[PDB]
Amino acid sequence: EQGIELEHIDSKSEFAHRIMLTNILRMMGCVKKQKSARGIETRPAQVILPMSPNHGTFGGDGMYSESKLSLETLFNRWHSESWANQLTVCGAIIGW
Amino acid sequence: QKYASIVGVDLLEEITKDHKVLARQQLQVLARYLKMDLDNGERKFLKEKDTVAELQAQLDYLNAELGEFFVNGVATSFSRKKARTFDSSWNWAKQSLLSLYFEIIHGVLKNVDREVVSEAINIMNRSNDALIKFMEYHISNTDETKGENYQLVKTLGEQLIENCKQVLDVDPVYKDVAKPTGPKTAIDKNGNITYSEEPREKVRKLSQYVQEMALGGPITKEDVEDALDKDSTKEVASLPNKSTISKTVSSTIPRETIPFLHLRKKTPAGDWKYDRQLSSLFLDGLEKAAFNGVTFKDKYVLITGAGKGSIGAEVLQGLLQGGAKVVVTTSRFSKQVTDYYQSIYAKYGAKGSTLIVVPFNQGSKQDVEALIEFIYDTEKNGGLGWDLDAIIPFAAIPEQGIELEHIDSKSEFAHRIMLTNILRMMGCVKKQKSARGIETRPAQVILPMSPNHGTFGGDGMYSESKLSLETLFNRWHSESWANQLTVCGAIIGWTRGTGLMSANNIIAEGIEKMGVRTFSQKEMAFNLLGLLTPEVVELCQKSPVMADLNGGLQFVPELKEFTAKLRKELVETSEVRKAVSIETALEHKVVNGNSADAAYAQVEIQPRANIQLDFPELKPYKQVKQIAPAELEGLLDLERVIVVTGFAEVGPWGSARTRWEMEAFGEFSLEGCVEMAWIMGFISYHNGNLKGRPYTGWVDSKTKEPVDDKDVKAKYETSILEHSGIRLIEPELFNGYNPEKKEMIQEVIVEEDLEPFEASKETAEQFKHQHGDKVDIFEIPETGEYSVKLLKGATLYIPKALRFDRLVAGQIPTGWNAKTYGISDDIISQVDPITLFVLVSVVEAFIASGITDPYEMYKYVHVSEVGNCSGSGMGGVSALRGMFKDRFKDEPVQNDILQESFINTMSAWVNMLLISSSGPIKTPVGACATSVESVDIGVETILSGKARICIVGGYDDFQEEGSFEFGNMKATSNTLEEFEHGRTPAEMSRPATTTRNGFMEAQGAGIQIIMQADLALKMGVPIYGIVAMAATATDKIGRSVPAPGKGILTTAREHHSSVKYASPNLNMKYRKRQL
Amino acid sequence: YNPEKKEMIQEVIVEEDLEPFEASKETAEQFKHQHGDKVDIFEIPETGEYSVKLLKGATLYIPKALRFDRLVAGQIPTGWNAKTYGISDDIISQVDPITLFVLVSVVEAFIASGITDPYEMYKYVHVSEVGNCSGSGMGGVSALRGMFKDRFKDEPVQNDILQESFINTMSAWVNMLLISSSGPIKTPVGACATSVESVDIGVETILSGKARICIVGGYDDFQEEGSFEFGNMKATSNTLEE
Amino acid sequence: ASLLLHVLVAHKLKKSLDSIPMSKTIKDLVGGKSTVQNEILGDLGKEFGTTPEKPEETPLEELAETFQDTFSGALGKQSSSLLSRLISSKMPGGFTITVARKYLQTRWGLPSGRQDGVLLVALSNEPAARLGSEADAKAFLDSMAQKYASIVGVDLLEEITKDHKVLA
Amino acid sequence: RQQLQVLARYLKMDLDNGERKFLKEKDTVAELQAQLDYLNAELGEFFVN
Amino acid sequence: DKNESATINEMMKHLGRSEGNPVIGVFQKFLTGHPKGAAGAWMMNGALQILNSGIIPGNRNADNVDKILEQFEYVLYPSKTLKTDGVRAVSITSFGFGQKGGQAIVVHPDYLYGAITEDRYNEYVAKVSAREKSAYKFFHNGMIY
Repeated sequence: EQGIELEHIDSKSEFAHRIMLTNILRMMGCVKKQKSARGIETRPAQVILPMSPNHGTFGGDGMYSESKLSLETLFNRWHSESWANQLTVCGAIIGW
Repeated sequence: QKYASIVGVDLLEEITKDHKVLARQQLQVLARYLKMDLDNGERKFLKEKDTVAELQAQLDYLNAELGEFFVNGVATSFSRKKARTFDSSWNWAKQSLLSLYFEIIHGVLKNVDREVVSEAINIMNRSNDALIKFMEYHISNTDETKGENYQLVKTLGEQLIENCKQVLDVDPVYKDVAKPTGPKTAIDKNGNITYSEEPREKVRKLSQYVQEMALGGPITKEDVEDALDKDSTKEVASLPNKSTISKTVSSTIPRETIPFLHLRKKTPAGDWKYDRQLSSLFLDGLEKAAFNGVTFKDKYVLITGAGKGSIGAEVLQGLLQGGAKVVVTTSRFSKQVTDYYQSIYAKYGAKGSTLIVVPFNQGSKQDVEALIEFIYDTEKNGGLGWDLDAIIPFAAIPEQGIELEHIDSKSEFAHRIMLTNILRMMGCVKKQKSARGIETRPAQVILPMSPNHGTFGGDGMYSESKLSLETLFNRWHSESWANQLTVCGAIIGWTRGTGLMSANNIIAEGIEKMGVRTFSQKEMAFNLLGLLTPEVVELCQKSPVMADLNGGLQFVPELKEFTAKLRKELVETSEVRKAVSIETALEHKVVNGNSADAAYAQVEIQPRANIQLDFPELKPYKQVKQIAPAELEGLLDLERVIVVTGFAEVGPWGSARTRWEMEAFGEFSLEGCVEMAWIMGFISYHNGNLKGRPYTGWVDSKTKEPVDDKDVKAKYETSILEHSGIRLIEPELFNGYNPEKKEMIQEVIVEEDLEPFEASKETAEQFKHQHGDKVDIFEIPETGEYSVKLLKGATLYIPKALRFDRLVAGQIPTGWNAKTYGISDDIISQVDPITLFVLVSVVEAFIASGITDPYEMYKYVHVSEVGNCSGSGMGGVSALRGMFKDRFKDEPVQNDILQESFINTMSAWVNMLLISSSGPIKTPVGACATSVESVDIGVETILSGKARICIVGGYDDFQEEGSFEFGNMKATSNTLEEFEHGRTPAEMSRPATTTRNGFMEAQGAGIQIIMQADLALKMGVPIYGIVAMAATATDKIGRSVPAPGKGILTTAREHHSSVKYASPNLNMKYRKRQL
Repeated sequence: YNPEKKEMIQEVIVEEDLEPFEASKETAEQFKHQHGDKVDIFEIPETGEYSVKLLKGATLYIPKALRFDRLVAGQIPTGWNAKTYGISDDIISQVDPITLFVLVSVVEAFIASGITDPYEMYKYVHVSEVGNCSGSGMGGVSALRGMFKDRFKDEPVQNDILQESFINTMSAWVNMLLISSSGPIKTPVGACATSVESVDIGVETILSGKARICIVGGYDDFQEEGSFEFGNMKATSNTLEE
Repeated sequence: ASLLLHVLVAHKLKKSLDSIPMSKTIKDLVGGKSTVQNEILGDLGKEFGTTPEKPEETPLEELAETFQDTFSGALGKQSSSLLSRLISSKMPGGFTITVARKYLQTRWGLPSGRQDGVLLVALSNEPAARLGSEADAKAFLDSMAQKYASIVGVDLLEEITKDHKVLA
Repeated sequence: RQQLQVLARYLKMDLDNGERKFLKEKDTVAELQAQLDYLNAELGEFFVN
Repeated sequence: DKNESATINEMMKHLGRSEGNPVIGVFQKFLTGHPKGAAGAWMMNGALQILNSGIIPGNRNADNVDKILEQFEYVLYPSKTLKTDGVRAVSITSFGFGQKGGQAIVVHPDYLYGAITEDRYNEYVAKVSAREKSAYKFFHNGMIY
């Protein structure tokens, strides 16, 4: 999504936000449920979250900011929450 | 079987199939003669279908992919008509003033209270050269001698009159005075785990607070003493007096030392760190905002998330105090929601202040491409005509207990509430600015962030919701909306009472020990309001900012279990003492036995309903011979003085004893919750025995299962109010009236004739005298009763329903049978309903006069001196329905019907049932003033001499004969166009209202016994009141009905031609000497 | 009104259905809200206005005549138009007939008092001292006929109808046409003594001081809504047995 | 537009098409009984939809021109109901709206728009009672058509059966 | 057209059921759709498709 | 509501009501409706519920009054109840079709008993108390059965 500034934000972005964020979550919240059952708690899944520092620095990328910026809270949770023994994070930061 | 009891006299197919098929065959071949498909009536029915399955197959993919929460919660909740403006500051200011003029002298508020000030400012903030006059008279005319309180206000209000005078020509402010309060977790030895928010002591103010906000705390390290709680009357003059400063408390900031309220600043690295200077003037505005207060005049604001008992309200309570012009929203549009949002304005809204309540769900795109439109639009298009100078989207939904694998719609819905709609929101004002070219009045934005990003556990998608908001900076430079929107990222910490942390409310006291502060919402209110300060407003109109209103709860580390513990201890320290306390008590019961401890199970009495008559109170001759002039003695001919002696009523709120309650108190006692249950057929009485056991008290009436007058309110109060007062009309009170199926009529013509019938030999002939050249009556020789077929060219009368709009009115409380009151079944079966409404009204009135054997009157008076002078408007309409509409309809109407349709019938049944009065007896009909008119004659009648006693009142009913007639006159409020205004039944009656659209018709009575005065005295009756004047008036001949005018002003006729030489007749003394 | 063909009503049931018709698209739906499980509305595709056949088991409302007995009364002299007296055609087309009977009665009364510009009264008296204290019995029955019986009948009744059905309407048209009097103004209804009652108040009203002048009287009309009702009460002389 | 506007201002005032002049304003035509100003306003709204903010003063032709700007050969809901009630109450048995349109297009040759115009013109000359036979119906239709033309200006073997009987 | 209908009575054979279906199949559709387009309005054809 | 309120202004604009002595708009109809001909009582009853109580109700359905009513500086339009130190008089006024309007008013009884002598008052007093009781009795015997 390029050329999209604020007032031009509509579905195509509301769709992406859901591609990256609200489905990766529901994705990862959909392997544990397949681990917790079978009791797997020593072979967890390392996760590789492609972040990037371009948080508003660039202009019209659409909702690429609070998409990949609302992923660094996969840490604030990995302690708070219960899936730590099954998923683990390697937040990546891809550059140029 | 009945006839036999009364008399005694007890007591193959294939022939067809063929006989069908040819029909089944001649059927189809005919169609060919007309080419008439008999299947098209199904193919439609199938293509209507195949299109459905797929129509649905789409529809359920969604509910499968998205979720029923999303879909059912992404609904539209906005109209340009469900709005509610609020601008009558110039009145409320006079509602609230008095409320002090009384709450004081009723010793409800003392000089040592913190709201008089919270009030006065909300008054002074609303100042007017009249408002002033409103009080000067209310003060200058106060008799302080009556009591200290009468001095407590005759004294201070004089500070107001001047305080409010200074401010006159000023702009108003938000000066909070709330006692900032601290948390307090308490547990007793039985697990009485209880929270209280008590008055802090170090900091009994905001100035004191903002300081300790400045001084940081031990870990954040890397006076004007006056009469708040002592004598607010002196704080009065301290409000306009601008207590200035040079000892800027922002200089109280140590080095290496962070305060509790700091803003931030970015480095070329990519981070945000504590500036000092930048974050040092946010606070001077605050301290300034506290000794002098901030204004918000000329602002124009939007805010969302304001549920009562939350945080987006205390901002409002402020904004209103500033001079704002504000938009609030709700997804819970209702009545209680508004009276809340109404009370605010009537207490906080100040000069120019303006709020607008609206329904709203921030999960609906189409609901935000629609609102701001409704703002950035004109009052011709129905718009609002405003521009926005700030924004505040605090609205959200709870999600708790949700970990990862439990993430589904309800969150995917929230993410969209906060993020993907605030964006689309803000990307939907610019589009309304860019067009109109506004680029110097941009909109400051207030993004509620919070550092709880994964620190807590199961908050759901509250992380990348509010964390994907700090990139409203990475854009404000990149993108183009900088000249129109600007950010004030806020960071709300640990507040208390809100539905986000109240569960956690019981460890606040525990955290502060770590050198931290937890705010009341009213405290966190002070902050973001101080974040609108005209100082900042530039600071963002240059570069975005961020405000860390966290007390330091980013330092105290590993907070998650740090907190998990603080409470996981309480439960133990609490639960155990619920266990120990009981077993020890239990222990104590086996060695000692409850034999001796049973007496300690004390006897606790439930109260019981003791209705009363509301007789006046009689104070000694002193209090009264004093209150009035001593010159009155022997100066009045009482025979010529009138008085009221009793009264009663009937309505949709029952009698006059209970209506009062819902009239003044808004809700019932039990003395009115049972009375208004005895007269709806909810309960009954019983003495004797049931279950064999003697019950003696109230009871159900459908079950007879006993009850007490305590389990009543909780048991019935609901249905009552659902079946009492104004409502949606209930048919069975009106023998079939369904305003949505209004049975009506049409005179069609017929074009062919069959479906003969065979009626009567005398109906079959009334048809010929009417239908001639027409129906052939053609006796059927066998039985002997004629036959009829109408003819090919006759007339008919065919029905309809005519879905009709006006469908509300003050239906009397559903369940009202006179039987309850002492009436037979013969009368009711004979008489017009309305007349019931009257008889009851009378008895209850005599009841109210120490009178229950009307015959008693005749001991002191002569029967020739007891008049009625009552009457109705339309009257008896239930009978007129019986003559014009019913008899037409072949119906078995009774025959005395028309001695009841009249209006002298109902004041007659009375005498034909109670009084035995005396002949020429009047009966006014002034459609809507018939009840004063009744009183004018009712007096002249008396002091003429015709009667020592009279009866006065009014009565009328509601049926489809009357309302509909009132409809096309466009007088009664429609109902549909009250639904699209999102109004509710119980608020359509809108007196003195800006959006008033009409009125509602009720049904019942109301009466009054009036008498000579001297009589009542030697008669021993309750004198409730007096009638010194009564009148009626009119322009000229019956010329045009539906419009009123001056007529009454003539009750003020007087010749002011020369008022210099006083008219001594007004000075009693003069009038006494002559006597 | 033909007392020997008194148009009346009967709610028969139908047992088979035909003679369809094709009305309005909005009558054809008021029928369904009323007649449900019933008439099939079945648009006619060509013209665009629906069709109807009722059904085999519906209700009807069918007329009669009911030769009725009481068929005499003091009909005003046949040929009485207020026009003769100085009245417009708008009023008459708006107002209940009975009210005509009143206005004429007033003028002729002032006529009888050396009074033809009522406004004159106001030379000696104050407008706040000119009352009416008149009124009728049933009153306005010609309108009530318009609400309960007529509207039922698909008829183009007017809409101000009910500001005339009342009984304060006729002492008002008066002030709305002659007097320009003064506010709280009484309106007795004693069915058959309303014209003394009118006089009792009419005096007390006066020697109280409310008014130096008043107006008193009575008025009412005759229609099949009233007589018939008076019939089964067996009060009016029958005619046949006369 | 002027035609429908006058027809609606008359059917609510019970006057003739000429009895109400398009030059006067409704405030004066109402005669003062304001209980009809609101009714006429609501009728015009249901028929036209958009009118000046305060039409109490705008002349008849004044609002009629704005209507012609707005209205586009639209019969409307109010006018449709009026025509339906006219063809139901005062119309010979069997003479529905369809039969009337056909008789107007056949015995007088007027198009669908001309048919609507003739119907609206008849709405003014409302028959005080139900025409009995199709003859009086055709007569009233022809008269209203002559009126519409004056107001607008647009003037203008068997043995197959006998057998088809005998079997019956 | 007449002998047609009277026959039906001999068999009690509705000639309209072949339409009422055709209408209830319909009213259910409009609403079925009215739902379906709220979405495309609120969400968007990109999302949905 | 617009013309029922102007007039009040004049009749106080004409009788010398002290600027700053408005009279408090009671609207007993938001609850009930318009009882066509019954109104004057419903509001003539309230008046006495009021007189002896000391209370004043308010339109608990008054969102926002009309600006144009601000020129009526001799009146208020409440929406919340109001206990008082005491009322002394009240005004009822009805405006119905046909122009037969109306205005009744009221005084507080206690402005009466000062017209008479002590012995007659306290004599009246007792003669009432009895009533209330005998009335209390009836009201309940009847209310039950």
